[PDB]
Amino acid sequence: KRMDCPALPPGWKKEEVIRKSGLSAGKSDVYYFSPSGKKFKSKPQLARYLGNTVDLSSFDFRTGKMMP
DNA sequence: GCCAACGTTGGC
DNA sequence: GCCAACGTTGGC
Repeated sequence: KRMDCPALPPGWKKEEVIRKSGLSAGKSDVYYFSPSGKKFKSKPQLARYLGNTVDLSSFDFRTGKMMP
């Protein structure tokens, strides 16, 4: 399920997906979805898209919070 | 050719 | 030793 991420612009959602198989089974990946539904796999990728819209320097990609 | 899913490693 | 970040690839 895609959760709302209030630290990002309206419409932004975070999803955490448990790996199901392989040696990394049990681990999890985090994704964000833009208001238009585009998928983001890393903080630099978000940064390049959001630019000056928000400062992501204090942003924890995994938890989706601003942690200073 | 695409991309979801897992593998992989450099930087800490 | 962990994990953020991105590379690889099997299945479609």
